[PDB]
Amino acid sequence: KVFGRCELAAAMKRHGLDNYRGYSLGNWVCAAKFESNFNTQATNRNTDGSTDYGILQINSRWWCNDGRTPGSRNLCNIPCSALLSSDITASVNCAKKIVSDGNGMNAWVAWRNRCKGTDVQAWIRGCRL
Repeated sequence: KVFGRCELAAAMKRHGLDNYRGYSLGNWVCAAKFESNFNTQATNRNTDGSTDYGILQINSRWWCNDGRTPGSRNLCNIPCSALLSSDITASVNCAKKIVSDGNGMNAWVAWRNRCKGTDVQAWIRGCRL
C-alpha cells in the first residue's frame, strides 16, 4: 500500500512503540520513508545475497524466512512476505525485539546516517496525536 505522512502515524502507538525502551514517537517516522518511501511493498537487494522486505526493509539473514537465503538465522519464524502485508500488524511484533538486540536503531543504515541529531519531533508536528 501507498502511504503518505500523517496517514500512518497513529497506527504505531496502537502497537505500543512511543518511548518504547526510551525511543520516542519522533524518531521512527523518519526511517520508513528512507527504506521504502511510505510504501509497504518495496524490497532491496543486498550484496550479502539477502533481501530486504517491508517498509522497513528487514533482512532475511537473521530474522525472517524466505528460504532462498541459506544458513540464515530464523529467529522470527515468519514469512518474509508477512513483512510485506497490507496489514502492518505483523512487522512490528518482530521489530521491537531487534532493538532489544542491543544496537538499537543502530541496526538501520538510514536512521543512523540519516535520522539521528535532527529535530526528530519536527516530523510529527501539525498532526493530532
